[PDB]
Amino acid sequence: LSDEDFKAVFGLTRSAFANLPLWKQQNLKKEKGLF
Repeated sequence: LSDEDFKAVFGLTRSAFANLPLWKQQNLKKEKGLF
């Protein structure tokens, strides 16, 4: 996934996503249905 597309899906770019707590990342993954 391109960073822009990732930001489209999750709201944040991969780097900023990885910066987040793992439970929050997982929550986001499950929220958008994209792991």
